[PDB]
Amino acid sequence: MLTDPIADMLTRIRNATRVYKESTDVPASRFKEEILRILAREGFIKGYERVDVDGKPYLRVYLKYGPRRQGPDPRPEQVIHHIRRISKPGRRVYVGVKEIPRVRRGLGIAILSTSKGVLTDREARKLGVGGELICEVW
Amino acid sequence: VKELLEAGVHFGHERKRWNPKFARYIYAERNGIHIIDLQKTMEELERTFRFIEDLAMRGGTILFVGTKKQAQDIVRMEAERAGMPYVNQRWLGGMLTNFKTISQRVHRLEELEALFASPEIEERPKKEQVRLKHELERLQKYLSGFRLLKRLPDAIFVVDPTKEAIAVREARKLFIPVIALADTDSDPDLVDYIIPGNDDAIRSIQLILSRAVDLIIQARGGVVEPSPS
Amino acid sequence: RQKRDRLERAHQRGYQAGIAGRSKEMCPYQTLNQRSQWLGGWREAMADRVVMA
Amino acid sequence: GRYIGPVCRLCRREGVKLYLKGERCYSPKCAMERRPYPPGQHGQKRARRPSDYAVRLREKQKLRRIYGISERQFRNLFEEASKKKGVTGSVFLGLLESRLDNVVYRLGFAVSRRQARQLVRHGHITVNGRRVDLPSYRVRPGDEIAVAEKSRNLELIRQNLEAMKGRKVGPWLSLDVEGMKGKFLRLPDREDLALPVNEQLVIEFYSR
Amino acid sequence: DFEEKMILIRRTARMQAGGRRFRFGALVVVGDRQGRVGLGFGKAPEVPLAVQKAGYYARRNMVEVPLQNGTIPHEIEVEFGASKIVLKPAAPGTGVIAGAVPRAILELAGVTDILTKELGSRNPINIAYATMEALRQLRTKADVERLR
RNA sequence: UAGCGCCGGCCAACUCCGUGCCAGCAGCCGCGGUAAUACGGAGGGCGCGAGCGUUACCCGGAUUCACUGGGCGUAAAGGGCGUGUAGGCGGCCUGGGGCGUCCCAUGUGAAAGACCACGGCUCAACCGUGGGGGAGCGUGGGAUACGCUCAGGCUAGACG
RNA sequence: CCUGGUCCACCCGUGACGCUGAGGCGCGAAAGCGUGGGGAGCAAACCGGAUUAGAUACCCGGGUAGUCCACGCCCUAAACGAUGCGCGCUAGGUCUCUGGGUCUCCUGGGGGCCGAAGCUAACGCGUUAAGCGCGCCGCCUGGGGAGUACGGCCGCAAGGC
Ligand SMILES: [Mg+2]
Ligand SMILES: [Mg+2]
Ligand SMILES: [Mg+2]
Ligand SMILES: [Mg+2]
Ligand SMILES: [Mg+2]
Ligand SMILES: [Mg+2]
Ligand SMILES: [Mg+2]
Ligand SMILES: [Mg+2]
Ligand SMILES: [Mg+2]
Ligand SMILES: [Mg+2]
Ligand SMILES: [Mg+2]
Ligand SMILES: [Mg+2]
Ligand SMILES: [Mg+2]
Ligand SMILES: [Mg+2]
Ligand SMILES: [Mg+2]
Ligand SMILES: [Mg+2]
Ligand SMILES: [Mg+2]
Ligand SMILES: [Mg+2]
Ligand SMILES: [Mg+2]
Ligand SMILES: [Mg+2]
Ligand SMILES: [Mg+2]
Ligand SMILES: [Mg+2]
Ligand SMILES: [Mg+2]
Ligand SMILES: [Mg+2]
Ligand SMILES: [Mg+2]
Ligand SMILES: [Mg+2]
Ligand SMILES: [Mg+2]
Ligand SMILES: [Mg+2]
Ligand SMILES: [Mg+2]
Ligand SMILES: [Mg+2]
Ligand SMILES: [Mg+2]
Ligand SMILES: [Mg+2]
Ligand SMILES: [Mg+2]
Ligand SMILES: [Mg+2]
Ligand SMILES: [Mg+2]
Ligand SMILES: [Mg+2]
Ligand SMILES: [Mg+2]
Ligand SMILES: [Mg+2]
Ligand SMILES: [Mg+2]
Ligand SMILES: [Mg+2]
Ligand SMILES: [Mg+2]
Ligand SMILES: [Mg+2]
Ligand SMILES: [Zn+2]
Repeated sequence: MLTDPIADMLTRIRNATRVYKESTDVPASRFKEEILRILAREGFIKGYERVDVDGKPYLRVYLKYGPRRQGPDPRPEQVIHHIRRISKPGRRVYVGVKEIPRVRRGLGIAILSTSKGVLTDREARKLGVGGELICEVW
Repeated sequence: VKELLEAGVHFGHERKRWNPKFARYIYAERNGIHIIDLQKTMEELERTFRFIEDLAMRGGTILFVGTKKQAQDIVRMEAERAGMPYVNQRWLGGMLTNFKTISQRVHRLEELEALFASPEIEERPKKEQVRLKHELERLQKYLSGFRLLKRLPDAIFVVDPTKEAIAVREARKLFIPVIALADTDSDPDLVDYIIPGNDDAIRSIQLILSRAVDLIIQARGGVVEPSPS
Repeated sequence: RQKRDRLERAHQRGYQAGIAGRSKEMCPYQTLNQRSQWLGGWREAMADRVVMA
Repeated sequence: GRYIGPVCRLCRREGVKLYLKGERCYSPKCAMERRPYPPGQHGQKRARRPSDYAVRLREKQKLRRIYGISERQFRNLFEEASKKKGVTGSVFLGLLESRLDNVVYRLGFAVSRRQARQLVRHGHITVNGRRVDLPSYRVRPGDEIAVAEKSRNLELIRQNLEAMKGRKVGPWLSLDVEGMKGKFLRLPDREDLALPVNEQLVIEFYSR
Repeated sequence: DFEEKMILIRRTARMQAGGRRFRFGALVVVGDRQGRVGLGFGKAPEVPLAVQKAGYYARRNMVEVPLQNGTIPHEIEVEFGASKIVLKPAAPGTGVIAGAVPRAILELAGVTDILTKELGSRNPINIAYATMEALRQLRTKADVERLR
């Protein structure tokens, strides 16, 4: 009874990172993993892999955080501080290749599905294609 | 040092009082009672010791603290014994962060120390000197382990980590490192250097009290007998 | 929520009024949310005279 | 039109030196040397803490008050400045300098910009060709600024060429001295121009 | 040598028995223009003494500010307590674009070109920490790949 | 030929006299009660300049109708509660189509304006030549991840 | 006696049949209204006694509609958790209801309490979110004028929307 499994996933990651879990399980899908194939390959995480709960395929996602800290509040910095879904089931948000954005001035990344597959901002420039802007991460 | 010897009774502590952060340090609970994993200690205790060793053979002070009656005086032995500062009584606020003001009081007891054997007194109106010695006995009671520090400690020692959480703050704050004895009573992450063992029974305490102070004293040079129990 | 301490008072008012030998059972506050405490507070203490003694 | 009034009065109120009077200001008559405080009876009263507004106002005002140019013309020289590509402080100042009447004082044919304008207005100058009477004219790079073959020898012009004998002026500037010519060569970099004016307190002031 | 500009100066109050009693307080930013910036809130019974404490607390309260070409690495929005502050990095010609508070902090920070916007409550004391804790959040391309 | 506005705070520029809740100023907060930088005059200063101010209307500041970019426990804001029509939204896997959607090509998007550069009126306003755009739609070509549709299977939703 | 909802356990069946919901429809405390019953206690209105400067009140002795039943209207509220519904993800501690189990405990669904992270203008919230996300609906846009007027719709009226 999830309206948007994707924005759920991201939200599931986001809730975890904020207490810093080892991994987390999201229900598995071909398009989900295909997206994770980007977070991890761009280093927001360690990565993922196909696990099992009661016969139900999930994806365990191991989370890259960062160094400890002196002073009050030793809590590490996230590698993912900011992730939020852009094109929602409520509003489907599409760009062409010229309308493509740049997250945090080249610092962050925009994940987007296109007909050349799930790529990034840079990659859509490199490939010269647009698609549905799925989310933005930093 | 003393590997499985810490089983003597140095092991698990509380019952469902646990901060859930501490769970990576736990083995299981029998007797309905949360119990520590011991190899967990040693793996960490190994890593823990090195720090102090380093700082010892870098030649600088360490602030020993606990006020719980169970570990109260067992501090005072291994502290004088180590030749390093301690705190045995109600823990002064700003003991670090307010230091310069606290110091005005530290130098205020030592005004009484000169005044102890002095021509000045007697030629006092007899409460005036008893005032001073109540002040003295007072100045005494709260800081007898304090004067051993005239500039900010490079690490600090705590028996009960969330007991002293007051202290553990200023310390945590000033960028001063925190070494201490944590259990089911308390949590990780609020402490850099942790002893995952009981904070209560003197037995668990005495081991990590002296046998640290021992590998202290030796790292600073010379090796002595085991200390008073 | 800072009114806890009215409840806290009135329950206690009752918890001590309960343990007597003899207590009233008839003697609350005329507000509602405060009277739950005092009468149900007079309850435990009247029940604790049963248990033990 | 242009300011036209008590000039070595605003010499004062800027609290900083104004050479708008040419020679005399070099003397210890400039009144910056005499009364360094600002005009009106309140100069000799203790100054009060300037607001951020006041601060960027005066710094724009000094720079403005210098070339003796209308707030209007000043503003059109801004804008197109910020509309033109590249750093705005610079090209403002550059185009601010490329103005003929200033360029005339720049080459040295007169002591004040005031005097310099009167000189251009009277056609007593020329460019690469025909006479130009137009103080606002934009000197382009690599362009010769003569004097008039019919004004060639003239009383005021000449003595004011007799200070200008032998002294060196500007990296963006060449001069063939008693040969009366001279050339605007380079587009001035910010460094060469040195004025007691932060360019920032201008651009800032124009965001209102 | 620390530049030290004043912003907020204010007279607050508490009521005693017949009469009323005052406490001034002040906001002071501190900086060298080379990228070390700090701000602290001084307050104390008399006027200058408060400005005094202002500097002191501001003195040790500080931060890294990775000026890149004199502007800032990346655009960031920050919410501190119902007040909002936006910084977008600006090209060399720009200049400082901001209100009295966000600028003065960026002046002693020595940012040369900046685009800012003040949303939410514009109450300065809150704009203050909002901009600091904003600055405090900036990360250079370095710091980035490090963690990745 | 030099003029007009301001000089309590916002907001740049201060003193004397007159007046005494009067005469009056005023965009908001407010000012005038005998020492008024807020009224009227002067002296002085600030601003701009053949203009300076005012009234009216439009956009802005208004992030105060919030797509970008707001909210609703007590500040204004959850329908008294259900049932359900239309509509909006749609879990896993595989394929046929390609509507959305994405790229390429080609047509159109008049000129003037605007923008960049170069020039012609002594400059400028003003005008000329040249350049490059642009969503949008028509046509041909392609791509299939996501939404759509058709088809086949699944058990985590839901029901039994 | 007739009947709704809801929880558990088995993993048996169906195969996305789902969520929400403008209008619509039904329900909807008390008071009030129509018809016919009923009327002990209580009690608007009302009559007395007091108190009071007065006392069209508070207190006292009375007392009618009403309060009760049937049927039919009315459709409002501090109709309140002043918190729309559905699903997912994010420390635990505690006592209580009710199921199930290899029964100290473990586990599913309700009810409260203190509280991690986080939220918040603060108060406070916090696995029963006011957290973090998605879907949909409903409402807000300075105070008074005013929930007034006009129109429309509804009601026997009161009056509602
Ligand atoms: Mg003109
Ligand atoms: Mg520019
Ligand atoms: Mg907010
Ligand atoms: Mg002023
Ligand atoms: Mg007037
Ligand atoms: Mg006046
Ligand atoms: Mg708008
Ligand atoms: Mg919106
Ligand atoms: Mg709002
Ligand atoms: Mg409200
Ligand atoms: Mg409701
Ligand atoms: Mg409803
Ligand atoms: Mg429904
Ligand atoms: Mg239907
Ligand atoms: Mg439907
Ligand atoms: Mg789908
Ligand atoms: Mg559909
Ligand atoms: Mg055209
Ligand atoms: Mg354009
Ligand atoms: Mg089947
Ligand atoms: Mg039943
Ligand atoms: Mg089956
Ligand atoms: Mg009803
Ligand atoms: Mg009724
Ligand atoms: Mg009736
Ligand atoms: Mg009566
Ligand atoms: Mg009565
Ligand atoms: Mg009666
Ligand atoms: Mg009637
Ligand atoms: Mg209620
Ligand atoms: Mg409910
Ligand atoms: Mg309501
Ligand atoms: Mg609803
Ligand atoms: Mg809502
Ligand atoms: Mg049972
Ligand atoms: Mg439960
Ligand atoms: Mg219920
Ligand atoms: Mg609570
Ligand atoms: Mg809220
Ligand atoms: Mg309304
Ligand atoms: Mg009404
Ligand atoms: Mg009507
Ligand atoms: Zn002068």
